[PDB]
Amino acid sequence: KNRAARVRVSKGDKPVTYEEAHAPHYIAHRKGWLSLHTGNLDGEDHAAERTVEDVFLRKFMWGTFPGCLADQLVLKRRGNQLEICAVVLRQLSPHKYYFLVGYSETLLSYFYKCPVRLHLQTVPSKVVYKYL
Amino acid sequence: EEVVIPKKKTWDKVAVLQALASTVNRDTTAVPYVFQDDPYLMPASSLESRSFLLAKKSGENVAKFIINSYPKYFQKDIAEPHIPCLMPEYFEPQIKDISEAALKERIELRKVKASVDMFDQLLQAGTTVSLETTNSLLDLLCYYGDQEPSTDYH
Amino acid sequence: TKEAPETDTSPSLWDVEFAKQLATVNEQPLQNGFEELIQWTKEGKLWEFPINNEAGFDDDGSEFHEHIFLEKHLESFPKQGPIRHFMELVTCGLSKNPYLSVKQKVEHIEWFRNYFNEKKDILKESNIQFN
Amino acid sequence: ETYTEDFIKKQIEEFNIGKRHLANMMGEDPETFTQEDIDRAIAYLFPSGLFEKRARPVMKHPEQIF
Amino acid sequence: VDVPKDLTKPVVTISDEPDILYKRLSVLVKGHDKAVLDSYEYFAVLAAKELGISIKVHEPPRKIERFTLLQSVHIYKKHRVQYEMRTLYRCLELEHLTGSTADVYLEYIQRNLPEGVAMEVTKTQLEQLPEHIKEPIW
Amino acid sequence: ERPPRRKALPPRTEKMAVDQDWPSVYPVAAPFKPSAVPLPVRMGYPVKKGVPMAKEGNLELLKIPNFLHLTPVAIKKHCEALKDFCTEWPAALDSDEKCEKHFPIEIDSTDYVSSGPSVRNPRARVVVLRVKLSSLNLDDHAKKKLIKLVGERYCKTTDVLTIKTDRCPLRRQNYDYAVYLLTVLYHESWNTEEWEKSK
Amino acid sequence: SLSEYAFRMSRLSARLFGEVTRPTNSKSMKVVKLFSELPLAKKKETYDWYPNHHTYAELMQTLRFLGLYRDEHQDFMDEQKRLKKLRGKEKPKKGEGKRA
Amino acid sequence: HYVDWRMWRDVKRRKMAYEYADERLRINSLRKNTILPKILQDVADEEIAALPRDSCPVRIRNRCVMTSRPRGVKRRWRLSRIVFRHLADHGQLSGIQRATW
Ligand SMILES: [Mg+2]
Ligand SMILES: [Mg+2]
Repeated sequence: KNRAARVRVSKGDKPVTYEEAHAPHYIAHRKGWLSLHTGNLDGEDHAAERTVEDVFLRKFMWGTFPGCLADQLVLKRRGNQLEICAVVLRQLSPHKYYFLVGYSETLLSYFYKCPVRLHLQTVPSKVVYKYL
Repeated sequence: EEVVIPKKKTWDKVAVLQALASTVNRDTTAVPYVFQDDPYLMPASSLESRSFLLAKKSGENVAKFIINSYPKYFQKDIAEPHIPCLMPEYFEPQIKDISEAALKERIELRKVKASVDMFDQLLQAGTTVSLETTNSLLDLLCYYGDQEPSTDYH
Repeated sequence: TKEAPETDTSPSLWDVEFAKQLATVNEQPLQNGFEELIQWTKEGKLWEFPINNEAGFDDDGSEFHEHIFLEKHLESFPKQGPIRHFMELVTCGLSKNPYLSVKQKVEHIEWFRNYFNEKKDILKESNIQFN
Repeated sequence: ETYTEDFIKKQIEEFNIGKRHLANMMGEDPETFTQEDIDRAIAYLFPSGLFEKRARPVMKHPEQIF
Repeated sequence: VDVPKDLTKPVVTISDEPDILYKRLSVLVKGHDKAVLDSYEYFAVLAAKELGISIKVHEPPRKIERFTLLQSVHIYKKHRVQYEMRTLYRCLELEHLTGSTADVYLEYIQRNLPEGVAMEVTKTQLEQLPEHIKEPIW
Repeated sequence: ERPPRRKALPPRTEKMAVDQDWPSVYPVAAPFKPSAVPLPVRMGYPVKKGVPMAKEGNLELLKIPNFLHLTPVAIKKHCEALKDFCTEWPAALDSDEKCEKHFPIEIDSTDYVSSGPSVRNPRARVVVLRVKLSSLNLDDHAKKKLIKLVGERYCKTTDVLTIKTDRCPLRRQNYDYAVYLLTVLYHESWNTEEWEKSK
Repeated sequence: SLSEYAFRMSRLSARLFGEVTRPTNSKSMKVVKLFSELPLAKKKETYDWYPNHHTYAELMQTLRFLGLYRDEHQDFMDEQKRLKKLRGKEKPKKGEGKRA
Repeated sequence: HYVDWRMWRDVKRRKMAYEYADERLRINSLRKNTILPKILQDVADEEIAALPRDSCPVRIRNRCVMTSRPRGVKRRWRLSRIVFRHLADHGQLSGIQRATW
């Protein structure tokens, strides 16, 4: 039996989001890619450095906003710009969100030497696609 | 037969962006652009407006404090063209010799206490300090009232 | 007004500080997205469009003839013989190299000038005259 | 999920109001904007390459969706 | 009611140097997603028409790169997972442009290049014979 | 907890008029914000007896590279502001044949737009120079000598000499080299050497 | 297998286009290939193959000690290491170990 | 802080090889031809053999940058087949999908 990135049926009480409810064979049929850059296009360079950056950014944001992220990040690259789109929860105070946005945007711009923006979308609770 | 080639048109690097910016007007339904465009994060009062920006500025200062405290972590330059503004800043004097030329650095760094102490040491050693260098020290001392300029943290 | 200002004279701390206050009166928060892009462009953070892949990189303002014609540097070497032939192959490769600066290509040639100078005794045993 | 009749009625009002914004965005007449123009506009504004068309962004009348 | 009375327009200065002449610009764009290339084409064609540029669009054939990997961490060689990367193309061919026009159009469309889409702009430049070649010196 | 939890304001799409200036809402490329886009757009493969997911917290809509900042109204307004930067193509050069007569040489260069921190691309340095040998003042001997010197760079069918240069780090250096090669080829072709009598 | 005219025209073209002019065998032509490209060790793919794991590890360790990064993994191994001290499975002193 | 001591040894080899690349290129050119005298080429043979062993480029190994796996690595991403699949199957690699045809 295949295992890769499959949430397995339980007793019908496990809430899954739309992203985690779709197995890998749907990545270009029902769900899209969580990162969009040019590295993996034909004749394009630096796929390796883009990949390492994505892995770091996903871990940095998970620990920088502990318990706030409601779903996976969407990493966007346009030219020199890096745009991080995060769906967060409405539990942490707004003051603390603004502090962390100013802190993460500055710290990441100096680390990867590019203009970095963080776009937060707040949800009251995790969006449940189905109960498995 | 002769063909007339048009004269070239030259503009600044930001001119095209400024032309596109003129076409749009302020969106009345939105709060100022500096704020996060989200119902939960949008400021809902005049006080929140000030505090939300102050929190964002505090975050930026904390990041800058870390960047300058640990330059090593932000010294890998992968940008082309190189971006000077996104590199760490070094505020400490790198010339440790006691000389007039080494003193000029501390005045450029605006180290009021270091410069005065070094100027005194230089004078005690008996080496010559140029009038221009002494005048530069007075400018630094007179402007700041013989007090250290504010810094991020000690 | 004054016919010629003291442009060569550097500004004093007071002049620098006063110029920073004149910036503050006009300082406002970014008003829209276009303004953010304009600020980054002026700061040098954002790329300048249309995209030029050599933006900010010039190979020390070297000319094409400096890269391609490197025989000027071979003058210290023998005009004829095996060393000349070998070096002609070295410079031919270097002339076809777009990844090296002119300074780096000269370093390669300079290293050979020293190596053969150290091995002159061996070269004389092989009936090769260097310098 | 059960969709009561009042909920459907609120969804219809939203479609009609949204339909007028979509015509305003695309610079067309709100009064002759058809469902085939809506689909063309949504395809341009929200380009999705997902092979399955049922996974692509849709803006249909609530009567055809629910 | 709160409308700016006057607007500062960006300064464009006509220089005293002759402008470059472009016989053709071939703006090839690569993307994993076809719908995104369709939207970009509609943008770039509409922009060209409003600026007076002559634009012809054609779709070069797509390229699919496939490679195979082992499915299990250890042994079970017969079982493989196969991955692919699809690169779709759209070639926007401008014609009879000038250096200034090309600069404006290219900046406008390149700034609006969507994430995950690359570009290769081949610029054919009309030139005149060098002065040295006009006649032989020997 | 002194007060109740902070309550999110209603979305500002409820304040938007149906005749607003939309380009003012999305002036530049930005991520899809469900609170700012006044469209009941749904996305997501529907569950059995279900409907595509709503836009709030919808990660699929966030993954799309939207064109909300490039509506037909915005594009026409944008281009009206950019007409001042354009110069007029010479009316004389109506056809390609007219271009070739007045401008025989064609220089091809390529620019590569990729996403990342570095703009550098080693393919951008290549310069291609094309010139038809009929546009050059070549006699019979010179034309024959040139075709022999260049080799496969010359195409008999089109009568075009293609000189590709990629030796130097920069495109400007490769352009100067291509022009230089054409110059020495022209003059060397005209020069007649004594050993040419052994043909 | 070339005429005198063909040979001398080929040598002129080689001089014009910057190619090897003297007669050179295939073995010695390697010198031209060696200096026309970067050595494999000098290519950015080679010497910058790995990410600087020191920078990442040290940065994220400092940010944890500063209170700005929560390392769930490091928290997990700090609780385990704490429960092993109460259980008596503590790391011994270096040099003064069980053996001697 | 590298994944293991093996990765750390490869990191040092890549560094030393980079430092000696020019010197090794120059000496090899002396050896890789029939023009120069064999006496000179013999001295060059000894000189390149006396350089530190870890400067030899053939000793570098393309290990997975995340897990240090020495085999099964895809050179374009520098990732092992197990780590690459983990990122691809979660939709975190731009444009990479499962192939069916
Ligand atoms: Mg199976
Ligand atoms: Mg090996």
